[PDB]
Amino acid sequence: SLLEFGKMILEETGKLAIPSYSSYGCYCGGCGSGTPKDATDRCCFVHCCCYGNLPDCNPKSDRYKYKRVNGAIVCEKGTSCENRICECDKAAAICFRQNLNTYSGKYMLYPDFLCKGELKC
Repeated sequence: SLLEFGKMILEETGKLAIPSYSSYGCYCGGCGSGTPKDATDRCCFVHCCCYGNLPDCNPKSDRYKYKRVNGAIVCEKGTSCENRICECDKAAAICFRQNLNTYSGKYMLYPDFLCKGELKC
């Protein structure tokens, strides 16, 4: 669920999802189109695509279980959808962490009209 995803993000980056990633670039929190602005925005694009591979799952509301094996994120066994949603979220959280060094405030609250493009999953 997006509540867990938010908690996973906070644990990984030290940043609150809802400021930091809910209105970043063209794909973070409310994604539609254009070319990802930077690495962090690309993490969100791939994340939107990952959810897209799961048409009959409900990522925003289905809760999965995960544990931290001192540092590592380990998705615990649930339904097929829960397992796959968890892997999508885990990847996004790791991607965010790997690209914290280029996170840029100038991309927060990025205007829709500047998202011009076509990028297929």
